[PDB]
Amino acid sequence: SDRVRSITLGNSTITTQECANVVVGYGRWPTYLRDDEATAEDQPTQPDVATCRFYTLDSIKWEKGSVGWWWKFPEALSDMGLFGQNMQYHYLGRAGYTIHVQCNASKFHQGCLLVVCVPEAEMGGAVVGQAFSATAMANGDKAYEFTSATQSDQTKVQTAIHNAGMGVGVGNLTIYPHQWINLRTNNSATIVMPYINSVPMDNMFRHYNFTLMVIPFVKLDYADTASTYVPITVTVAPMCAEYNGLRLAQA
Amino acid sequence: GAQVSTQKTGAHEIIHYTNINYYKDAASNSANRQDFTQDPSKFTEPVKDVMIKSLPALN
Amino acid sequence: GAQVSTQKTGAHEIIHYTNINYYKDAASNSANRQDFTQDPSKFTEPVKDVMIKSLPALN
Amino acid sequence: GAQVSTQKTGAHEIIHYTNINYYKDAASNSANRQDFTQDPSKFTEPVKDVMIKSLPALN
Amino acid sequence: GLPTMNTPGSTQFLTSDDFQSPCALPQFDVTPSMNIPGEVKNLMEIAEVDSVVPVNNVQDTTDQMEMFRIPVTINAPLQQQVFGLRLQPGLDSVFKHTLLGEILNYYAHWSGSMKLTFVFCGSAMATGKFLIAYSPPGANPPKTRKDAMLGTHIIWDIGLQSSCVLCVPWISQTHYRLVQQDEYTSAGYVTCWYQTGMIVPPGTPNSSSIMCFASACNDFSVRMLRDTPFISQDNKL
Amino acid sequence: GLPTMNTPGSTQFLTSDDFQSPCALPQFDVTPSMNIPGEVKNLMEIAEVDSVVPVNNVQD
Amino acid sequence: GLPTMNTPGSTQFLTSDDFQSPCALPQFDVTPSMNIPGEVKNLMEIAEVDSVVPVNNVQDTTDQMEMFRIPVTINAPLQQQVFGLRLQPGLDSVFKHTLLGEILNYYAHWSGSMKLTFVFCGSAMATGKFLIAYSPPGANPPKTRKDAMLGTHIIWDIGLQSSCVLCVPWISQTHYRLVQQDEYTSAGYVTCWYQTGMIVPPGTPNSSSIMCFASACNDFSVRMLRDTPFISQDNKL
Amino acid sequence: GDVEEAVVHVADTMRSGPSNSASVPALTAVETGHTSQVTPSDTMQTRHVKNYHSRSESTVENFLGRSACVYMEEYKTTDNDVNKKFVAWPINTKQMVQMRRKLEMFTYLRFDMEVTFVITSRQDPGTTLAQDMPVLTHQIMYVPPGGPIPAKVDDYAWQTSTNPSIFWTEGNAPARMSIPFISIGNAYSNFYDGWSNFDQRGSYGYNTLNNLGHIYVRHVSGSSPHPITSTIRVYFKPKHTRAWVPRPPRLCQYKKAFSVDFTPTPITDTRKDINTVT
Amino acid sequence: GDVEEAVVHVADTMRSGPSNSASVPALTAVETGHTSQVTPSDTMQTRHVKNYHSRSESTVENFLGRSACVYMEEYKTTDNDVNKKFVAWPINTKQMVQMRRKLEMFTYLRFDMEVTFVITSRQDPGTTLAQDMPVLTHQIMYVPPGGPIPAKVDDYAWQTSTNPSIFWTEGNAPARMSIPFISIGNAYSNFYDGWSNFDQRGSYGYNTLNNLGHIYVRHVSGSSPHPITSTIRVYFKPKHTRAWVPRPPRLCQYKKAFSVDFTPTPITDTRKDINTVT
Amino acid sequence: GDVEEAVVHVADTMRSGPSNSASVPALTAVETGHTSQVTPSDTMQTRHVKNYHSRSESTVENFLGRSACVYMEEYKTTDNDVNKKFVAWPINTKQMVQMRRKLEMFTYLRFDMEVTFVITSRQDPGTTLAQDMPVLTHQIMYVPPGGPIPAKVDDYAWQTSTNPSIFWTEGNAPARMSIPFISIGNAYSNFYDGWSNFDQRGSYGYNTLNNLGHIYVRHVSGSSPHPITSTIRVYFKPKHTRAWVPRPPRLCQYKKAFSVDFTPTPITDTRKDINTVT
Ligand SMILES: CN1CCN(Cc2ccc(NCc3ccc(F)cc3)cc2)CC1
Ligand SMILES: CN1CCN(Cc2ccc(NCc3ccc(F)cc3)cc2)CC1
Ligand SMILES: CN1CCN(Cc2ccc(NCc3ccc(F)cc3)cc2)CC1
Ligand SMILES: CCCCCCCCCCCCCC(=O)O
Ligand SMILES: CCCCCCCCCCCCCC(=O)O
Ligand SMILES: CCCCCCCCCCCCCC(=O)O
Repeated sequence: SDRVRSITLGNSTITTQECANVVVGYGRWPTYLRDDEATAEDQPTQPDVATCRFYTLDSIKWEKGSVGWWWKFPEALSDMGLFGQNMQYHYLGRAGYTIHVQCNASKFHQGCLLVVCVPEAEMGGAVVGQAFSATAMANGDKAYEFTSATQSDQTKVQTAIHNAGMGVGVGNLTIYPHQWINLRTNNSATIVMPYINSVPMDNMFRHYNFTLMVIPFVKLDYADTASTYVPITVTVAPMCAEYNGLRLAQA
Repeated sequence: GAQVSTQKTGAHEIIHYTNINYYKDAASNSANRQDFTQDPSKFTEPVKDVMIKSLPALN
Repeated sequence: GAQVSTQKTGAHEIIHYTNINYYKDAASNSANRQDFTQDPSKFTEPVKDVMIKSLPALN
Repeated sequence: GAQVSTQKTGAHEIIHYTNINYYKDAASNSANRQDFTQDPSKFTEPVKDVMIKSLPALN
Repeated sequence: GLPTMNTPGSTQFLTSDDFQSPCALPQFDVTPSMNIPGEVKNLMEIAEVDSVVPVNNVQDTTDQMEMFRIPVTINAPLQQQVFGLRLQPGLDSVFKHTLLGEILNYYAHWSGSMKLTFVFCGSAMATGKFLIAYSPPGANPPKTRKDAMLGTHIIWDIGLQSSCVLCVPWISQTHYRLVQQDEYTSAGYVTCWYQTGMIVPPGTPNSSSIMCFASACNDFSVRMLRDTPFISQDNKL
Repeated sequence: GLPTMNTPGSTQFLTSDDFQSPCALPQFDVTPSMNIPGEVKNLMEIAEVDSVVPVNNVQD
Repeated sequence: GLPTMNTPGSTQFLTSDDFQSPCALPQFDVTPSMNIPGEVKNLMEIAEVDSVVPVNNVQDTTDQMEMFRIPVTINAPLQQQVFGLRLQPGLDSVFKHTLLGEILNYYAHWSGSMKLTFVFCGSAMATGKFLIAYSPPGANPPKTRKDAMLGTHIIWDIGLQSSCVLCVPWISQTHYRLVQQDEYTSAGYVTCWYQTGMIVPPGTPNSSSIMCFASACNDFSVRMLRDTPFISQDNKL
Repeated sequence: GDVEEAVVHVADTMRSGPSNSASVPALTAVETGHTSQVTPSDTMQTRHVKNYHSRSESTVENFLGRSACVYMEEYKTTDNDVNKKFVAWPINTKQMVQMRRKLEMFTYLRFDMEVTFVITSRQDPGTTLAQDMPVLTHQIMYVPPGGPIPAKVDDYAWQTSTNPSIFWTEGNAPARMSIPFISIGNAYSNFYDGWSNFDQRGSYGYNTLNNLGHIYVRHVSGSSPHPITSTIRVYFKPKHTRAWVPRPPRLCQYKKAFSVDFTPTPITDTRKDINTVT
Repeated sequence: GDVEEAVVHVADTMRSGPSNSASVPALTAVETGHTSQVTPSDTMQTRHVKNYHSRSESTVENFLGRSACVYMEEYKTTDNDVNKKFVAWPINTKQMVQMRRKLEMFTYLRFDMEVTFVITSRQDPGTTLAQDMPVLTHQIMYVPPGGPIPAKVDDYAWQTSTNPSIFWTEGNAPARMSIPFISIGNAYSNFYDGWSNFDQRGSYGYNTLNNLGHIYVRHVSGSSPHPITSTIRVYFKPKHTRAWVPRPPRLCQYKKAFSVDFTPTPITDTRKDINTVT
Repeated sequence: GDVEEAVVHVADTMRSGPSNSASVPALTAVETGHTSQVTPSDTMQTRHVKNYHSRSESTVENFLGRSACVYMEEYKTTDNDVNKKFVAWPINTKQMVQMRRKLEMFTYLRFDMEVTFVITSRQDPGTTLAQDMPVLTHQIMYVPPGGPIPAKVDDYAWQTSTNPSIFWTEGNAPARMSIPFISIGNAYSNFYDGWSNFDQRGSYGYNTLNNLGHIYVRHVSGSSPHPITSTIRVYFKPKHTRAWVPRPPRLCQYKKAFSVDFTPTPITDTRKDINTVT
């Protein structure tokens, strides 16, 4: 059977018994930087099993009225294990990611989720012509919630779900690497995202490489059961991570 | 140092043109709009395991 | 990639000209008004059975 | 009497151009900005005795 | 010097010309190229990717996300219509803003076949059958399942495989069709009807939803680059 | 550049000239050709076909 | 004559063009060439030569020559800072007017490593050790020797060899950096700290001075020729 | 291969002498729809003649290979009426009678097109004419079907990013370009005996198949203190042409630009009697 | 070697007959993120068709290979306000909506640039318009980042010794040139989800990466007795282009030239009901 | 032989590992006047890097291969003052500051010259401006040292028989030509630390070696009823260049066109203290 997959990174393993295939970015597997593309001169560090491992972020609740959530990386993992320490102590970084989302329910539940990774997911503020701080869009590993109605508070991003906070049709997100979690036949989605950027390396505290979004296209529904909510959990594992430019640790 | 290549035409109807470069910078050349290679697999089949159309998608 | 061909002249009086294409689209070429093939049979003899001029048209 | 030479381009991306001189004076030619030879020794190592980087500068 | 004579069109500025021009930064050294993942060499590659179609435009959608879900129910009057739409990928409101309609709106002519994929997002214990039919152009669209069945159609059975594909063939009198479609270049209709009905066991929701995905086949193509009408401005930004 | 001198007739528009001009729709794909019956390549072919002559022009 | 059509850009005067033109003095005989010593074929050769850096810009220098000397003393509080400066070769006042900054100010982009050479100009009997460190870009510059040591650094021992070289490596996210540097293209900081302190025997001066020399490595380069902003005029000379 | 090397004459008379036989070339039967192929040598004695005449000038390529005006129009640089300061012409070849008749001799055509634009300007009369204005500039814009259409001279649509356009300055040669075969079908159709709807209702005639687009022209930024009027002429020149199914030339005068409507006309002129030859 | 010699078609339908087997090409699972590769031959009987259509016009090179206006601006030959007699434009492609949307369909781009300048002049209205002025001349100056910037029309900075410039006279063809790939990075970025400072503070968005320079324009020495106004239009034409990571086209109208701010918009238009097809 | 066929990159980093030995590349002695040749690989561990950067744009040929203005001047078509109707400029490169500083970075230079002339005209203000004047024409005259010099616009010297000259009409492209290396010595000298007389008296500095000649400009025959003012700009563009003995760039502002006189200037700007880095 091809419906069972096992993934092993470092000292952690992920086993799924009802999973779809695995999506690999744009057909490109993560790899280390080549000699003829590098620009920095000093030797890069390559913590391997220490940084490359699965790290489970906090879990969320899925209710009948949920609208969606998003996470920004690597700011989500900025304070997770030795990966956060390496980010803090280094000026440059580079790594691919493997994203796994878990969501299980009985055969009597119905619903559908869209899992997509959006590189360079620039977002606009609620009030056009008014800036927002670096807290309405990333504050660690906590999830940020979309809104059904138009956002009105000026200190946060426009959370209109149908526009996805990017001024584009929410239904056209299929272009990016993505997967669906249909409760009929699937419980989890796996995406392998290589390093995508315009430069060989970049600072992981100043730049958000990509954004992860989970949007329920078909709202959850059930009847006559003792389960009131369906938890969702997200797991991420850096791959082929390397750093450069050691310095004092960013506060 | 003159390049001779075919020019666009129809299915069943000297279809040659000559080009010469006058400047020392490649940025001054004309558009190279004669390339027609494409591959949609990167966006249509991003899966890891190859799936055959005839066989069931799952199991 | 230069084409040399004869140009129109009289019966008993270097009658050559050179042409080169500069554009990548065949629609940009000059008119090909040097073709003189014609066949009036399609409109003058549309009958099925061939009729000989010398013999009677019918019977 | 036409000179064919390569034109500037990038690392991994017909890169040829033709030049002809029309005037009888060499001063009328275009700039010869395609020379890239350099030697900083005249200003960086004007010493008489050669000094090895690894060994001590003096004694 | 060499005798010459200027022909008509000299000193004109054509926005779609191909001529060499002098370089303003001679002997400039460009940054070395790097193979970023996900290179696109043709807009058709984008055009072949699926996208969700907002079929439920009922003029009373207080929630925008409701546009993407096609309602379904138990105890459905026998042989009922699920949905009906006109096949104008570049003009009809349904396909106007899709990932495919956006691409076609930059062109004037199009040709080739299309793919419509339907996915059932109900309970695992639910079951049913549906008839999806494509009706070529005609003087009247179908009004019953008996009329619909006469054209190209496929019987969809809901089971472990949650998705079925309806391939719309390219049936036309001309090699190409106008994006701004009219009566002359009409393309037909697409409709879905109940085949057996939806049956659910006790302790399950009484309603379900379906979603549709639209994309182009490998024989699709476009032509005549025009400017899209969806975007406009009144003053300089 | 190359020395040149314009001759009389430059910048004139002659309705029966044969010159190349840029294409406004580069790399356009034309519809495939089809051999429709009854192709005419010379007006003389039309000229050789019979036609009824109105000889009885009696003004009445 | 030969049919022709003029393209856009004809009759324009571009200051960076390369075209042939007639000679106003035909068949002129030029003076024979002579190989004068010291031919320069590239501005980089000039750029690679050392020059004194005016590090002591204390806003209270009544004597201009004092700008070139870095003070040092005996009985220095342990782990003290000797000097600190920002690494902006083309923008910072320290490197602005140096033999290297002048060259960079004629360009817009630069890349490569840099060399900083320090020479001790104290007494022959004096001795000491110094720590010189380069801190890549960050949210905060170092404030103590413990913070400084974490980055690239070299321990300098004063002896018969009176000069030591700190090679600043090229660590950047982009292949090039702007001469008009900003927050995005910041380059870091350079600082010097006491390692052991300066000790002198009886009958010697209680103070000494140090000098710094700046130059470019063999992998340095520049790009985009621009006009320098250091020189201007108000009326014709 | 720096070079690549790339005389039809009308028939010749042949000598004929006296004849007496059962063959009767002169007698035929038009009922078959067949045009007789008899020659003067078959009905009288003739000498041998070598004819060097050629039918080169009668080819369709040369017959249709002439530029002809198809549309004129005037627009002012400044005026109170917004619609009067620019032109908007739906493309069609039925506007000018000469070219319309020349094209309508064939049922189907397939050719490339060469378009030339002639623009002239004149200063409008008034009580005060003294002014100084630099050379004017004009923009020609082509909008394929379905594209946005400008509503005023200074509309945003004039920032063409995909629509081809030409900018031309007075005093230079007329603008020129080429257009390929841009028909959805396999050939242009001068006539269409059919309807638009499938139930035989709606538009009738060749108006149903005209979906070529529009052409817009304006002054780029010229706005004189006093009005100035400009006129543009469009010339079409078929190239690489092919024709099918010839049809008789029209006899009645044209009366509509998008219909075949006409008034009955006499077949030809009259004379005193059938024998009058003077 | 005086000469050096230097046809892709869409797929063809293949004949298909009746089938009855366990294979089910029509059935798939979109949950995998994989787009079905089914063809009409797999779900119905089809004839053999040879298709000659080509996707030549859909290539990115042709799609982006059109000149589009990016900036307009007016400056007077003579006026009391010094700042009104010349233009100073920071280079950016976000000013015009059509080209902005066309470019924003991709995340990263790498191309050469071809810049064309269109300049027109008109004489301002007034109570006295009679004057005689020879042909005007214009200077276009480009200042890379960090270079000196002129503060007036007759400033010393207009004596460019290293900064490229063009001198153009009215009545001739528009000015034109080429510009290479001048990005510090390996490719232009239309979007940048990041900040300027390392502590996640300061400027946000693509405004942080815009360091292309400025463009200045003036009348060389023209100073008429009466005011004359001139307008300049800048056109960009990418060449030798490459794109990565396509993204969905924008839906909401633009509102800022240096931000993604927008207002929520409906997904699409509505109709009477789900069954309405008329 | 109809054709005749006619990539230097900066150094590459090499991998370096830990080291512990008596060699001390970091330690040197600047007293020798020798600049250290150390590389980052000699003081820290480094990876292998292939660098494709090139120093093409830093060559002297490209650095000095840009046209720069060197002289401006105004002359009127008609005026009461005879000396005001024509220009007389002694050739020298010390007039404009930018080009002067660019040239003064080297002691000796040897190059060909390319001269371009930009001429513009404007009609002077007055109480009556209405007039009609055909296109103007200008004459540029070069007088090598010792030749006759005109004293008025209509002098006999304007009949050049050996002195080269150019006649130019407004509305066409700017005039252009080439000039060879015309120095009596083996190379131009930007500086001359010496005197004119043998007893160390007389002129001092580079003014002694300036014997290039003069340039004269006039209106050929234009004489308008009302004054018209014209301006000429001269641009120099070295070609096929060679330089020797580089010298530090100037720091103080220029004050004289034929002398090195200056005012003392601070070495550079100041800051709060030696430790300030913010
Ligand atoms: C129904 N009629 C059939 C004949 N057809 C003739 C015709 C063919 C081509 C054109 N092209 C006009 C044109 C469009 C754009 C452009 F840039 C230049 C020219 C017009 C008429 C008319 C319709
Ligand atoms: C952050 N945006 C990324 C996209 N980039 C597009 C762009 C690329 C090149 C130019 N060049 C302008 C130009 C500069 C000098 C010159 F001589 C001619 C043209 C502009 C925009 C914009 C920034
Ligand atoms: C003493 N200075 C040394 C440097 N030298 C620079 C220089 C070189 C050549 C010229 N040529 C001017 C010229 C003369 C005649 C002509 F037709 C065109 C240009 C000027 C300066 C100046 C003296
Ligand atoms: C600056 C180049 C000017 C070229 C002028 C036209 C070509 C003249 C030579 C004939 C073509 C042969 C070129 C070649 O040898 O490749
Ligand atoms: C864009 C083409 C420009 C052609 C310029 C004139 C021809 C120069 C080359 C001499 C002719 C040889 C052409 C050939 O090799 O077929
Ligand atoms: C005054 C020179 C005019 C040259 C005109 C263009 C070149 C024509 C000849 C073709 C190129 C061959 C030149 C050669 O034999 O080297």
